[PDB]
Formats: sequence, structure tokens, C-alpha cells
Amino acid sequence: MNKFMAWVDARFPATKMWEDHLSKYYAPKNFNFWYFFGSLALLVLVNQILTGIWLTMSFTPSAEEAFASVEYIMRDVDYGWIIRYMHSTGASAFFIVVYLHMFRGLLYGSYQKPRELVWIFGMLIYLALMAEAFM
Amino acid sequence: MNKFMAWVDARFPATKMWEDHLSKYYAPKNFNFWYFFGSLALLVLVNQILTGIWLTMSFTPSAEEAFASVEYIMRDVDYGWIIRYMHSTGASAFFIVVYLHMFRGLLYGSYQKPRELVWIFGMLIYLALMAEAFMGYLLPWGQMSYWGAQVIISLFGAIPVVGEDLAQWIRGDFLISGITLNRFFALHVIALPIVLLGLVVLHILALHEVGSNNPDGVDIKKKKDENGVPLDGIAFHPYYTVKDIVGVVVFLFIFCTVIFFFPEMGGYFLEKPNFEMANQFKTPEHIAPVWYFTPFYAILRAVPDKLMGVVAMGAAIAVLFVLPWLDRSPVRSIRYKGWLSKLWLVIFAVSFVILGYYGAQAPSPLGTTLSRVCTVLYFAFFILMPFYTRMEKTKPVPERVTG
Amino acid sequence: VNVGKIDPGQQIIAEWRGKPVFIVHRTKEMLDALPSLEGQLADPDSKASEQPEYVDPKLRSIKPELAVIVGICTHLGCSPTFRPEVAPADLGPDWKGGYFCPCHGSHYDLAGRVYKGQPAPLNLPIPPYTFDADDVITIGVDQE
Amino acid sequence: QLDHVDIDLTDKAAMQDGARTFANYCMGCHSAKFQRYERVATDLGIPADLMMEKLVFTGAKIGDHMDIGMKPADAKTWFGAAPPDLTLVARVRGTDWLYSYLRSFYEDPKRPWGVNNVIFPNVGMPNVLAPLQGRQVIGCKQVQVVEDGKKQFDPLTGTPLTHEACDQLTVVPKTGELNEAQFDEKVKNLVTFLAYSANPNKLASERIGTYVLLYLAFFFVFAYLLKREYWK
Amino acid sequence: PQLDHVDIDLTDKAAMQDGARTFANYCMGCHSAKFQRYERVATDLGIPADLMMEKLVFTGAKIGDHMDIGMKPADAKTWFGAAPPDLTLVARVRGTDWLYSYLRSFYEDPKRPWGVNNVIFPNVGMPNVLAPLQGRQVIQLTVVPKTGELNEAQFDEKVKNLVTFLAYSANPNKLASERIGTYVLLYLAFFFVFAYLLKREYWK
Amino acid sequence: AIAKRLEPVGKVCVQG
Amino acid sequence: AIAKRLEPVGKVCVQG
Amino acid sequence: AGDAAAGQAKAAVCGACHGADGNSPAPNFPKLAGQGERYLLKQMHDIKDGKRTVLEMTGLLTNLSDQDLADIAAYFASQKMSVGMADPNLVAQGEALFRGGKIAEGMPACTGCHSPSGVGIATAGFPHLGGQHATYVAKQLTDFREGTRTNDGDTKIMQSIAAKLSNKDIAAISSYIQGLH
Ligand SMILES: COC1=C(OC)C(=O)C(C/C=C(\C)CC/C=C(\C)CC/C=C(\C)CC/C=C(\C)CC/C=C(\C)CC/C=C(\C)CC/C=C(/C)CC/C=C(\C)CC/C=C(\C)CCC=C(C)C)=C(C)C1=O
Ligand code: HEC
Ligand code: HEC
Ligand code: HEC
Ligand code: HEC
Ligand code: HEM
Ligand code: HEM
Ligand code: HEM
Ligand code: FES
Repeated sequence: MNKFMAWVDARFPATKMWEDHLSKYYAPKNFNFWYFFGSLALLVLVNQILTGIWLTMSFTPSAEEAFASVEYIMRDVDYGWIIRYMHSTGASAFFIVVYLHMFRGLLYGSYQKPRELVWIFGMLIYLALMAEAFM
Repeated sequence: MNKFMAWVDARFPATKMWEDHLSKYYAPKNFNFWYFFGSLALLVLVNQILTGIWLTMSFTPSAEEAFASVEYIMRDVDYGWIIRYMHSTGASAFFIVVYLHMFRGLLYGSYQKPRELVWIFGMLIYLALMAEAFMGYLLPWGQMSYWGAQVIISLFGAIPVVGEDLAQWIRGDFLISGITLNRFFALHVIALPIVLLGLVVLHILALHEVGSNNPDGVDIKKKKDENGVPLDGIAFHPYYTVKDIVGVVVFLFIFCTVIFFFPEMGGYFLEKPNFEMANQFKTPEHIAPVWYFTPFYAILRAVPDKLMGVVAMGAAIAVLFVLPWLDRSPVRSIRYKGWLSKLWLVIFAVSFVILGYYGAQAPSPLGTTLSRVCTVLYFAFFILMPFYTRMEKTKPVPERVTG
Repeated sequence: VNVGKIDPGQQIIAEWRGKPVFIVHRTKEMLDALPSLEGQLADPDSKASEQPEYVDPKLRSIKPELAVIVGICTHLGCSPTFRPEVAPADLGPDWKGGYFCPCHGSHYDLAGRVYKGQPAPLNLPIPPYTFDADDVITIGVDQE
Repeated sequence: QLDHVDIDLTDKAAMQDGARTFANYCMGCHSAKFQRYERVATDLGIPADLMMEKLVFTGAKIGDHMDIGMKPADAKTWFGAAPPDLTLVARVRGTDWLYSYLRSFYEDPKRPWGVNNVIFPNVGMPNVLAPLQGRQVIGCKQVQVVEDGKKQFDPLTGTPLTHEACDQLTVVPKTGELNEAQFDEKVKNLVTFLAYSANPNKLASERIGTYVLLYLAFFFVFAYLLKREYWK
Repeated sequence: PQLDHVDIDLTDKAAMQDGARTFANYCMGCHSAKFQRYERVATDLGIPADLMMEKLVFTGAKIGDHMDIGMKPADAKTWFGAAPPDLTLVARVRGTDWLYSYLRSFYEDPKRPWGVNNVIFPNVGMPNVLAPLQGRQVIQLTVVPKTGELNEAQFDEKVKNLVTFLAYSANPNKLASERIGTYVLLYLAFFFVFAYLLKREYWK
Repeated sequence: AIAKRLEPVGKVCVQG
Repeated sequence: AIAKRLEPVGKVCVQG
Repeated sequence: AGDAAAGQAKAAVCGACHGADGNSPAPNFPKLAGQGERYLLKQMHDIKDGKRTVLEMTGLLTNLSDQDLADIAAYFASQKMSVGMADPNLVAQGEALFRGGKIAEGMPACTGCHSPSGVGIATAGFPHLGGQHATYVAKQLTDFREGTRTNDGDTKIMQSIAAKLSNKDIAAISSYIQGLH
């Protein structure tokens, strides 16, 4: 609503953030296949967080029950098998999408100036992802 | 380094954020004892996150091992007892600091325009905190844990039609069990911490959008010098950063005193019956909530009807959301509000404290009578606010903050 | 639970949902005495207690012969002791059989209805059970 | 009405006697499963070999938890109530409650085990310390005379001035190994050991907290100076 | 080693029921299926609960209990030299072809502790527990005539049904997984059409 | 049909 | 000293 | 409560098998000396009513009234059970079982209900065991294990406990109890 957004904007940077980041933020118009993977990485991260939260509701992090709790998710929890498969295939898809993202960076020199910090934060993300996936 | 910061600033608005939020961010210079509690809430949230992460390294969210895992932390893990007491004392101190924070908001009318969204985000934070603490208290899987969770989730059985189905769906079982334990553990360890962090981010962002209130309720932004800095404004960094450092040290002194000398705090920070393992078949002689939930409990216990009791308990928290529109005072600070506002704030604080005090004990005749009276007064503080904020005569707010 | 093998005046203990369910074969004289016990029960009609809608309000069972009561004393959830004796010395002369809670002295009749002025505030629970056959019952599925 | 007991957690001998009492008279039905023999020996100053030989009766290792063979379900069936784990009982009930409870057993033929407890009426626990205390009954004995708190002692001998009361716990003479004072000390040592078991980090907690508070006072001095200065 | 291919049909309720019978009688003596419940096996195999309790639950367990066994892993490891692994997920650990070739590849080998060896699993610690059915198989594997209840085809059918039940046990969600995935993919194609049309409209 | 398909292997002779 | 303090309650009289 | 003074006279017939003071000389006869009065009275009532079958006592308690039984039980409870001697080759295992039970099998230690010194709990009815003849103790443990003796009540305390004792365990623990004091 117009009145509601006027009320919010006087109290929150809602419209300003929207118009600085998504609207009125002018990206190059020639993005190709290789530029899908940042948004896809975001989606896979959200999927990992959600599915992992739901797995944590049924997982037992003990050597005696971890495997048994995973099978409990697969068999006793309604649709728990779906959530577990979303999570595992989502880890694999996270690395697929992230590798294609990094390779886009390699192809188009997106690490070069002025995007050195973007690349370094991406590499920190990749290290965190490696550690996260291993654990 | 100058060159390093120049390199970063071309690629990251580090200096811009620092000068927009902490330095060159001019807060009122007359903050007092009551303005220490936002930074202390941040400190307690960080403490809870760190100590909870470390407890999770050793905790087992199963009904067969939760209590045993807590004792494993308390005895087998090196300094694990320290981390556990930090977490329990930090939950209690989170609620202490947050209640004093909210009472500051009440005292100085800091929920009023333009800080309505700040207040609403703060109330969402409070709801998230209550959910987080309730779900954490189940994790130890003691008698108090199990039975408090049982009663609190049976409350969802009071909804007239879908109540029982909703309660069963929340529990994940036909009773409170290890399924409920693991579910609440997952919610408490990730989901609600993420929600709380996001809500705190939104809260601070809204505040920095509209600027801080002050004890005098004076809009310092009205009077600015030739540089555009408010006359009664000082940079948050370094002045309030050092002030908050002093406040943090004092809070840590109290916090560590409790941790290392009175971690149970007379059975209020760590309830005695919760040191007994959960027993589905024996309930404690008297089951009571953790102290920071006791007031609302009293309200729920003050209503003879079950569904109306649940509704009243929910409204006791929901009315604080609409508080910004209940206050029709022309002034913000209680210092310049009329006698009626001061009297009703005193009544509300006393009623809240009495409700907490009497909800922590088994029902008694005097206890029940005072709980009902204090429920009436607690709801009247809000319901009558739109009226007694207009009937009263308010003092003229000074142009410049006092001090 | 197969219940046709319970001789008159004896009960068995089934385990349902972790809780102990007393299944009692209530003989005649006990069912004759129960209509005379309404003067000592706090909830004789089980208005505030917990029971299915298909059990008789007074006998609190699907049929008077069989009494299915979750043996969990309302006050603090202790298991009552089954005392079918007429007038035990320590139960007083007014006793007519029932359940005596040993932890804090809560009393119930043979229908699970709590006595007046005892620690137990409500009657003993009646679990949802049905009669698959005249000699067998299912504790956990409501009667059709 | 509970009786106060001054429990010295720094008394290694008292805690050792309490541990012996717990291992002999209590671990028959009660576990201390949240507590390891190794830690108990380390904190009580008992050599590991001595702990193995004297306090570990169940064939467990030194690092094993103080588990017992009696299962909670079996014991609940046998006694009418499961004997709770006693590792944290000092925290659950407090030391004064335990001290009064273990000395409040008196013969009660109406009860399943022939005894009742003043502190814990109708408790399902048998009086397992009867051989030490002796037969205790609800009878008539001499109790100090008190009038609105006016407690009368003998000015000369310093002993109480007493009158007869017939609702008091009295130990039948020559019925137990220990007299009233000796059984009091036995129960005190046992409750001291239970208090240690409930909170084994107490002494270390006090030491670490003292150092933490000293550091925090130092840091407060510096932060206060950095605040008051820089606020001029 | 070279495995024999077997076409496992997870829709064959009769075959899975025969495999469950064989698993309960000949395999649950040493192997648990502790990660699945009797109730779910009955539901997925079309076995009535009373029939499942009467015919396949020998341990005294309830219908809703895991298919546990008395033989503890430590005792079995001591006795056989190797612990009989839980077989709930063996069809995923080894595959149905490997199981089919393994259960038919036991031959007599006196040098071995149990008098048998396996072509698929050399020096395996399993006794040849299906010898009564297959008969005496000796080394190329050949069955001594008139030594087992079943012929080669009948024993192959028995092993196929058992392996089918094992395959179901490893993946009890496979049929529901395909059914749900069909609808999910249909909806995703439907939504892709709309998303693509929206993108095409905006990018004009 | 299913009952025959699930018949236990072990058959026991019993007196009478 | 500790050993005397920790002596088990039950004493068993053994042959020889 | 019974009268020990009169029980002594009333217990003369018993002394033929249990000894004059209740310290039987023959291993197969249990020692009644020092046994809990409640337990002694319960056992005598059980044998009267057939709840416990002692063929050697057929008809001996039928003519004794309740007060006579109480007096005899008081007289025997007023004595002191003599302590026997444990077999050195068995004392270690018996002591381990008595004091610790079996954590793995979930068998309780005997030191809880029967004292660490084996004196039992007289008020609770837990029998005195220390000094009891090894043969009699082994026979009672076997009878509990096989259900021959069932007068321990509906709770089946000792039937359940003895179900977890092997024959070697029974022999060792009986030998240890014979010397326990
Ligand atoms: C004695 O007793 C008592 C006490 O105690 C001792 C007491 O204390 C008290 C007092 C009590 C208090 C005051 C304490 C109060 C405490 C509380 C408030 C605790 C309450 C806590 C609970 C009971 C928890 C309840 C939780 C509920 C009901 C919420 C449940 C939420 C969920 C389950 C979430 C559902 C999950 C969802 C929605 C999945 C996510 C959805 C998606 C679609 C994910 C995204 C997927 C995709 C992207 C794929 C689809 C793609 C799309 C959309 C297509 C387009 C693509 C794009 C992405 C654009 C009382 C009265 C008492 O008497
Ligand atoms: C050393 C001799 C012992 C001490 C000290 C305690 N016990 Fe026991 N006990 C037993 C049972 C069956 C119960 C449950 C009774 C009931 O719930 O009504 C108990 C209970 C206790 C308690 C109460 C704890 C509480 O939170 O209420 C305490 C403090 C306690 N016990 C201490 C049985 C036995 C038993 C079997 C014969 C033995 C040997 C002991 N208890 C020994 C001790
Ligand atoms: C005890 C007499 C057994 C019975 C009956 C059955 N199996 Fe077994 N099995 C047993 C042992 C001791 C082992 C381990 C052997 C080793 O050397 O490790 C096994 C192993 C298997 C395997 C291998 C699984 C794997 O390696 O991952 C399978 C596939 C298997 N067993 C299947 C199986 C079947 C189908 C049975 C009934 C026909 C059966 N086993 C019975 C011991 C025993
Ligand atoms: C020999 C003819 C006996 C005489 C005379 C009496 N009793 Fe005895 N009794 C006898 C035996 C062989 C046994 C052991 C039975 C077994 O199961 O092995 C007993 C046992 C008892 C007991 C039980 C002891 C215990 O459980 O610790 C009691 C209490 C008892 N007997 C009492 C008793 C009394 C009162 C007698 C005189 C009236 C008496 N006995 C005589 C054999 C004989
Ligand atoms: C808990 C209560 C226990 C414990 C842990 C053990 N026993 Fe004992 N026992 C118990 C009761 C209530 C009784 C009385 C049975 C009755 O009334 O008939 C007994 C009895 C015995 C006896 C018989 C004594 C006699 O006949 O004179 C024996 C030999 C005995 N119990 C032995 C025993 C052993 C070896 C135990 C540890 C393995 C043990 N008991 C534990 C109750 C309890
Ligand atoms: C980048 C984010 C994440 C990645 C890449 C990731 C990756 C993985 C992987 C590869 C597994 C192994 C799954 C398997 O092999 O079965 C796993 C397991 C698990 N994850 Fe994560 N994860 C992420 C985030 C999370 C979060 C946020 C949570 C909880 C909130 C979580 C909860 C779990 C749980 C409970 C398991 C064990 C259950 C299971 O294996 O399915 N994960 N994760
Ligand atoms: C606002 C933040 C939080 C609050 C208010 C809170 C509150 C609580 C409370 C009151 C308990 C009960 C402790 C007891 O009485 O023993 C608890 C337990 C627990 N909490 Fe949280 N918590 C918070 C955040 C977290 C986080 C972020 C984690 C993990 C990432 C966590 C992990 C745990 C664990 C593992 C336990 C069980 C161990 C224990 O009880 O000490 N907590 N919490
Ligand atoms: C629980 C975690 C919370 C954190 C970390 C937090 C953080 C902060 C901080 C740092 C400030 C600025 C400094 C200060 O005014 O103290 C602030 C201000 C404020 N907070 Fe909180 N807050 C929390 C919860 C709440 C709650 C529960 C409420 C009210 C329901 C609330 C309402 C407010 C308001 C109205 C202000 C600005 C008022 C003024 O400027 O005087 N906050 N918050
Ligand atoms: S357990 Fe029944 S009255 Fe308390």
C-alpha cells in the first residue's frame, strides 16, 4: 500500500534498500548462463539451512544413535526421507553451483579489480563450505 | 593502515558504515543507567550463542541422554560446567537485561513516534526470546523441563477446535517425549537463533534510521550546529562505546559472581527440581515456570477459565505490540508526563513484579487475589493509556537535554 | 488385552502408552455397592475427569462387568493400590472396594471416581478402549 | 522442620567416610551414575588403587560411572517407587533436607517396610541405616523447653533444660552400633559426600571466580578511567 | 568378481513377501534388520498386521518394533570371526546384483572355518545357511544332484525374492519416491512454462 | 495366499 | 588412614 | 508383638531342627537365631497357609496360634545368628556378586535390601542372611530361581533377582553369605 509504505519508509530503509540493491540497481544486460549461479547458490544455501534444521529435529549426534537417527529420518519420520535427500543432493548441488560460479569468475575475470574483495569473500565462503560439508 | 583502508574503502564501504553507525553517528548525550541494556542485550546474545555452540558440542538431544549429556558437560568436559553456567545465567541475565530495556522504553516513551517500528522489532525479539528460552528449558530434560513443557504445550490444547491436533503436531508425539526434545533442540539451536539475529539486525537498523530517544524525550535533532551535528548529540563511538564498555564490565562482574558463586541463584536461575531427571509418571508437588515467565503464568492462573486464561496470557504480551498507539501523550519522557502516567507506570511495574512473584509459587488465597488484582492492573495500564495520557497535564519538554 | 480370563474380583495390569491400565472384572456385589457411594465422591459424574464419551458416566466403563482404568493417581501420578476388600481395617468401615493411593492417601472407588476431600483432585483416567470381542479389548482405539 | 548441618566440602576425611557409607549402605539401590569413580577418588584424595579396592564393588573400572545392578524399573516394582539417582540429590533436595531425612526414619507398622519418615512421609525407602542408628520410634523423650523462642540451657553445666514430650523421635537404647552423636556424624559425612557429588566443581568454582572477580575489578578501574576521561 | 544380473521388481508384493519370509526364517538368526519396523514391512508388503505378527515376528517383539535379533554384534563377531552386519541397508551397500551373486556363490571349501567359501566374497565368515535349499554346491560352481530341496531355478527364485525384499528394505521409499517425483516434475514443468513466458515478456 | 506365502520354515510335531 | 576410613562394611570370615 | 520369654518355651519343639537358640547345626536347616521377627512371622504364616512349602514342617505350625507364632518369632529374633565360614575359592566371586550385583545383567547387589553386613532390614522384612548356612541359602536361591518358592509376594523380588544367578553364582554367593558378618 502507498500509505503503509510511506509509514514504513519514514521508519525503515525499506524502499531505499530495495531501490539501491534490487530496483534501480543497474547490472550489465548481457549476463549469460554463467550468471545464474549466484542466485542458485543462495537458493541452495537456503535449502541447506531449512532441510538441515528439519533434520536436526530428528538427528541424534551420538556415535550410538547418529546412523540410527538418520535411518529414523529415512523411515519413521513422515517425509523425512524427502528432507534428507533434499539435504544431501543440496550439498552436492551447492558444490556444483559454487564450482560453476567460481569458473564463471575465472572465465570473465570477475576476481580482477575492483572485485578483489568480492573474490576473497567468495573464497572464504568456499572454505566455510568445504568445512561445513566435511563436518 | 591508511593505504589498506583506502584499498578497502574503494571495494567495501567499511569507513562509510563505521561513520554512519558508530562514529559520526550522534546520539543524545544524556543517556543514563537505562541505556546500558541494549549493548548488554547484545553481549548476552553473543554469550548465549557462543556457550550454546559449545554446549551443543557435548549435548545429546534425546530423552535417553539429554540429562546425562548435561551432567557430562557439568563434570566430564573440561570447564564444561563454566560454559553451562554461563549459558543458564546468561538466559536469566538476557531476560533481566531485556526487561530493564523494555522498562526503559516505557519510562521515556521510546516506543512513540518515530520509534514505533523499533518497538515492534523489539517486541518480535522478545517473542523470539521467550520461545527460545522455553525451548531451551526443555533441553536439560529434568522434571521441571519436562512438566513445564507438558503444561505449556497443553495450553495449545485449549484452542476450542484444533487445539488438541495442534498440540499433538507441536509435540510430535502423543505426549512430551524425546521427539519433542529433539525438535525443540533443533529450533532452539539454529532456527530461533537465526530469527533472533535477524530481528536484532532489523531492530538496530530501524533505531539507527529514526535515531535514539533520550531520558528527557527531547528531539535533539531539532537543534543542530553549523556542521549539522545536534547540539545535544555526541558521537556514539567513542563516548558511548567507552560508556558501554564500563557497563559491560559491571555486568560481567555481576554475571561472573553469579556463575562462580551462586549459579543456581537460590533455585531461580537453575531450579532445584530440574536437577532430577524427567519422570513422565511423577509430577512435582508444585510445578512453576522459570522466573522470567512467571508474570504471564500468574495472569493465566488468575483466569478461572482455561481458554480465556490462555487468551489473556497471549494478550498480556500482544498489548505491548500496540503500546505505541495506546500512548497519546504529547510528551515522551515520564519526567514530563502528568501525574497519572507516573502513577500508572508505577502500578504497572509493581503489578508485573507481583505477578512474577506469585506465579513462582503454588496457588494461595492471598496469592490468587493479588494475582487477579495485578492482572487487572496490568491490562488497565495499557487499556486506559489512551485516556489517562490525555486527561493528565504534561510539563513542557525542554529544548535542550538536562544534565 | 484378553479379558475373559479374569476371575470375579481380580484385575490384571496391561501396559498402554507407558502407563499401567488396570483391567478389573467387576463382580455383582461391587456394582451393587457403587450406586451407594455417591455421597463420598468429589466427581461422582466425572464431569471434570477424563474419559471417553461412550462409557457410562457412573460406571465409567463400556460395560459394568469390565472396568478399564489407567492406574495413575491424579495427584502426582502415583499408581493406586487395588483393594477389593469390603471393609479393610485401615480403609475404615465405609470402604466398599476401590483404589487406595499409598503415597499421600488418595482414595477412589472401584469405578475410578475419586473420593471427596483427598489429594487427588480428579477421578482416575478412563483410557480410550473398545470391545473387539466379548473377551478381548483394545486400549488405544475409540469404540465405534 | 529441617535440621541445619554445617557441611565442610574441604574436609577430605569426612567426604571419604561419606563415600564409604554411600558405597556400602546406599549403592545397593541408589546409583550415582552421573559421577565417575575416578573423579570421586581424585577429588576426595583417595588413591586410585585404594578407590578400586574399597569403594568399587560392581566390577566397574576406575573411570566408569557409579552405576549399580538394580534397574530403576525393577526397583520401582519392588519398592513401589524407583530409588532416584543420588548424584544430584543434594542439589534437588538440599543438604539440610537430606540430613533431616536420613535421621527421621521411625518404626511404623502401618507402612509397607515398617517405617515412615518425618521429612518424607510415606516414603517408599526402607530404613537401611537402622543397624547404625538403631530402632527409632515416635515416643516420649526429653526435649529442651522453649517458650516463644525462650530457649533454656543450664547456666552452670551448659546443657539444655528439658521437659518430657510424647511426639518425638527416640532411639531405643542399645539397638544400634552408633549413638546419637556418632550417627549424626555418619549422616553428616554421607550428606557431605552427596553435596560434593551434586556440585563437584564448587571449590574450583570459588577459586576461579575469585580470580575472575579480581581481574574484573582491575578491568573496571581501567574502563572507568577511560570513560570518565574521554567524557570531559 | 563377475556378478549375475537380477531384475528386482519392488512392485511384486508376493515376491517381497516370500523374501521377507526367507529373511525372517534363515537370516534373522544372525542378522538384524534393526533400522526397519515390522509394521512398515507389513504395510509395504501388503501383509496384515496379525499375519505379520504370527508369521514373521519370532522374537516376541511388537508390530511397531525394529526387526532386532538376540545375537549381539560382539558375540557374533567372536563366534564367526566377523560380525554379521545389519542387512537393512545391505542392498544399498552392495547392490542387488552383488547380493544375488553372493547368496548363490557359496561352495564347499574344507580349508575354511565353516567349510565353505564364496566366489563373490572370498574367505567370507558366513556359514552356508541356505545349503538345505540349494544343496551341496562345489567347484565353476555346480550343485551336487539330490542334495537340496530346490533345483537351480527354484533356488534362484528364492534368492531373487530374498534380494527383492532386501532391496525394498534398503529403500522403502522408492515407489512413493517415484510417485511423488512424477507429480513434482510435472508441476515444475508447468511452473517453468509460466516463468519462461514471464521472463520472455519482461525481456522485450 | 499370503498366509501360505509366509509360513514359517520350522515345523514342530506336538503330542496329540 | 584413608584405607581404614574406606573399609567395606561387610566382613566375611573365610576358611583358613 | 510377641514375647521372647514365652517364645523360648514355645520354641523348644523347633530347636530339634533349628537348634535350641535357633543356630541350627545341620546345613540344611536354616538358622532362625537373629532373624528378623517380621520375616520369621511371615515365613511361619506362609508355611501354615501353604504359601511356602516346607515338608519337614508338615503340621508343626497348624496347632500354634498367631500369638504363639509371634512369641516364637520374637524369641528367635532375640538371639544372634552364628557366623559360618566362606570357601576361599568362592569368597571372591560371592563377595563381588553380593556387594556389586551385575551391572550388565541388571542384577541388584544384595547389600541394599540385605545390609552390607547381611543383617537384613528387620522392619522391612528383608531377612538376615549373614551367617546363614551356605546349603540353605543356595537352596533358597535355587527355589526362587525356579519359582519353587514364591512367597516373596506378587512383586516377585527374589524370584526376579535369582533368575539372574547361575548355579556357580548361587554357590559362590551362598558361600560368601555363610561367612558374612
Ligand atoms: C506450569 O506451566 C506453565 C509454565 O510452565 C512451567 C509456564 O511457563 C507458563 C507460561 C508460559 C509462557 C509465557 C512461555 C511462552 C513460551 C512460548 C511462546 C513458546 C512457544 C513455542 C512453541 C510451542 C513452538 C510453536 C511453533 C509453531 C506453532 C510454528 C511452527 C512453524 C513451522 C513448523 C514452520 C513450517 C515450515 C515451512 C513453512 C517450510 C518452509 C517453506 C518453504 C516453501 C521453503 C522454501 C522452498 C522453496 C524455495 C521451493 C519452492 C520454490 C518456489 C517458491 C518457486 C519460486 C522460486 C523462488 C525461491 C522465488 C504457563 C502458562 C504454564 O502454565
Ligand atoms: C544411604 C543409606 C541412602 C541414602 C542417603 C538414600 N538412600 Fe534411598 N530410597 C529407596 C527407595 C525405594 C526410594 C524412593 C522412595 C519414594 O520415592 O517414596 C528412596 C529414596 C531416597 C531419597 C529421596 C530422594 C527424593 O528426591 O525424594 C533419598 C534422599 C535417599 N533415598 C537417600 C531405597 C533405598 C535402598 C534400597 C534398600 C537403599 C539401600 C537406600 N535407599 C539407601 C539410601
Ligand atoms: C549366522 C549362521 C548367519 C546367518 C544365519 C546368516 N548370516 Fe549373513 N553373515 C554372517 C556373518 C558372520 C557375516 C560376515 C562375514 C564376513 O566375513 O564379514 C555375514 C555376512 C553377510 C553378508 C555380507 C554383507 C556385507 O559384507 O556388507 C550378506 C549380504 C549376508 N550375510 C546375507 C545373509 C542372508 C541373505 C542370510 C539369509 C539367507 C544370512 N546372511 C544368514 C552370518 C550369518
Ligand atoms: C525338622 C523336623 C524341623 C522342625 C522340628 C522345625 N523346622 Fe523349621 N524348617 C525346617 C527345614 C528343613 C526348613 C528349610 C526349608 C527349606 O525351604 O529349605 C525350615 C524352615 C523354617 C523357617 C524359614 C526360615 C527362613 O526362611 O529363614 C522358619 C521361619 C521355620 N522353619 C520355623 C520353625 C518353627 C517356628 C518351628 C517350631 C514350631 C520349626 N521351624 C520346627 C525343618 C524343621
Ligand atoms: C530388594 C528388596 C532385595 C535385594 C536386592 C535382594 N533381596 Fe534377598 N530377599 C528380599 C526379600 C523381600 C526376601 C524375603 C522373601 C520372603 O518373604 O519369602 C528375601 C529373601 C532372601 C533369601 C531367603 C532368606 C531365608 O530363606 O532365610 C535369600 C537366601 C536371599 N534373599 C538372597 C539374596 C541374594 C543372594 C541377593 C543378591 C544376589 C539378594 N537376596 C538381594 C529382597 C531382596
Ligand atoms: C552450506 C550449508 C550446508 C552444507 C553444504 C551441508 C552439508 C551436509 C552434508 C553433505 C551432510 C551429509 C548428509 C549425508 O551424507 O547423509 C550433512 C548432514 C547433516 N546436516 Fe548439513 N549442511 C549444511 C548446513 C546444515 C545446517 C544449517 C544444518 C542444521 C540447521 C544441517 C544439519 C545437518 C544434519 C542434522 C545432518 C545429519 C543428517 C543427515 O546426514 O541427513 N546442515 N550436511
Ligand atoms: C537467546 C538465546 C538463548 C537463550 C535465551 C537460551 C536459553 C536456554 C536455557 C534457559 C536453557 C536451559 C539451561 C538449563 O537450565 O540447564 C538452554 C539450554 C541449552 N541451550 Fe540455549 N539459549 C539460547 C541460545 C542457544 C544457542 C544459540 C544454542 C546453540 C547454538 C543453545 C544451545 C543450548 C543447549 C545445547 C542447551 C542444553 C544444555 C543446557 O541445558 O545447558 N542455546 N538454553
Ligand atoms: C533481546 C535483544 C535486544 C537487543 C540486542 C537490543 C539492542 C538494542 C540496542 C543496542 C539499542 C540502542 C542502545 C539502547 O537504547 O539501549 C536498542 C534500543 C532500543 N530497543 Fe532494544 N534490543 C533488544 C530487545 C528489545 C526489546 C525486547 C524491546 C522492546 C520490546 C526493545 C526496544 C528498544 C527500543 C524502543 C529502543 C530505542 C529506544 C531509545 O532510543 O531510547 N529492544 N536496542
Ligand atoms: S501419588 Fe496419589 S495422592 Fe500423591
